[PDB]
Amino acid sequence: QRLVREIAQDFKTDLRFQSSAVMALQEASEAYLVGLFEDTNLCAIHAKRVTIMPKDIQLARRIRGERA
Amino acid sequence: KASQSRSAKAGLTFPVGRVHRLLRRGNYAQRIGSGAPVYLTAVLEYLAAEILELAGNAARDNKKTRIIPRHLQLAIRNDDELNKLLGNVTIAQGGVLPNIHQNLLPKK
Amino acid sequence: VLKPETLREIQLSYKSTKLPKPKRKNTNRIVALKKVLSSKRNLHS
Amino acid sequence: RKETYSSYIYKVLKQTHPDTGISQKSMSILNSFVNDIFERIATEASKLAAYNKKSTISAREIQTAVRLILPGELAKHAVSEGTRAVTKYSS
Amino acid sequence: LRDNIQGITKPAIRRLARRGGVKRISGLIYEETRGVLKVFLENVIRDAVTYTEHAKRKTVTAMDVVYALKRQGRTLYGFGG
DNA sequence: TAGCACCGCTTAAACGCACGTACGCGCTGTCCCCCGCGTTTTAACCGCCAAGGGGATTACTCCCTAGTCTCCAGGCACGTGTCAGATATATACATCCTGTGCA
DNA sequence: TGCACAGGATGTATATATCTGACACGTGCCTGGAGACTAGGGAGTAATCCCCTTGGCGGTTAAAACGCGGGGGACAGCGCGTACGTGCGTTTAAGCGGTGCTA
Repeated sequence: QRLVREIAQDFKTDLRFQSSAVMALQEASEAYLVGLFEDTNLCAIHAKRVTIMPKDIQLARRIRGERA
Repeated sequence: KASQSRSAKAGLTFPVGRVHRLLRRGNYAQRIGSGAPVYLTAVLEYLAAEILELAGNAARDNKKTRIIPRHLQLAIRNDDELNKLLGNVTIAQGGVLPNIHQNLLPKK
Repeated sequence: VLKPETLREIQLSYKSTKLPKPKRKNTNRIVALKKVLSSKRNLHS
Repeated sequence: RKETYSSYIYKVLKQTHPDTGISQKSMSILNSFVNDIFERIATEASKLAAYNKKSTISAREIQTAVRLILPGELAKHAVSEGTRAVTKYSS
Repeated sequence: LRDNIQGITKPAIRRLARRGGVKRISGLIYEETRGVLKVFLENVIRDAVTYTEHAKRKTVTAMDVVYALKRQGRTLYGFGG
């Protein structure tokens, strides 16, 4: 809630939130992050390493196309 | 005096009249064929029944009488055609199907 | 599996038997005699 | 007043499994899913008609749309159920 | 409000990755994860806030969040849709 | 009336730090397969020989269809009552204390 | 002298009951179906004109295929060094419910 409050306050003055909105934002964040993490896991596996590394996430993003 | 709903005439539980009104209000076309709302009601009822059956099977196998989002996620992710249908959809508090890559396990 | 209610049922079961007569003595041997006849412990014990 | 499919979902569920209960969260999930898939089919129908330049959305258009959206086996079952509904309506 | 990018902590990233089944992790992962989360949140929040401001509004409702996510193609069920 | 703010106990999730160990990287030799290249084989078009078939576009002509206003009377939604469950606390002894009469 | 038990003390798993959630049954309003009017978009009808294969055929060509050398790319081993895993003691502020305002 602190992070979302800060980001919204940076984006727009004097905003308010619904509690349900903040909860939905948390749920969506967790879903996206778990998807990203599993993609990173598959990437690291392909590298033949168990230690996931930032490049694995970057690759996941590129193949997904969030930064291509 | 007495009358019977168009849903009963079609033999559908979903409110075909409400579907017809929602279609009309959605302004999707200037003219709406009377067969469109019934057809929509039928397909929607079939999909609802299928998903509900899957959820109920999940509930029974979990041995819990009340469907919670976990059960819905299990059902949706299991049925591969629905899984591919809804791949961009996330279910609140649904969680994920357990999955471990073989090479991560020490053995067996 | 055994309780004082089992003792009460035995007291009710006492009505069938009629012959035996009591006596008195005290020693630690008699204390152990009471102890075996008051085990109330199962084969698991 | 506000109206939702929740009651109809509850009805169909009870038809499927009498002894089974359902949470409000799952009820809302199902209501949102049916609303979404209705919207999807309606948009597909609209787009098709627009290309065909047909002013009337008939059951036939919705049928083809349903084949488009749904996987082949699910599409076949959907079309079969819709046609059965049409036949019962014809009575 | 300050430094809240740190507020996510390492252990939260740990638990989330644990859900992802990762057996082995690297220290650098946390910063990258935070950056990714930051840009994701920024985009979702901007979309939601513009959805709100349309309606001559001041409170971001769950409808604004869910429809903003729908516009990003991420579809979310169970919050009154 | 749902969000905001301050109170103020209660943990427990974060954190610093300690030890190690198994994992990632650097470098090894191996060997097999896939590039650079040359020779043979196949697919494709030109011109032969000029079309008929049938398909998509276009228009006219009803007529049927559900867009429209309207009444009838309802069945569906909003709410309260009832029934159940999870929580709460007496009890019938349970697990024992302890003066003192007995061996 | 030390033991046996007569007389008495905290407790508690067992048992009886009180403190919270969810579903079904009652009201009652924005309705959904129905009756009749309506017309112009859909559908049935009829060209009509244009684009699609005929069909295999030889004489060619450009691309495909096949063969070969080899050399360097992939990759299985592994020495080793460390930076994440597991396990403490310790702190914070995340969670809980509560009181007062309001936008």
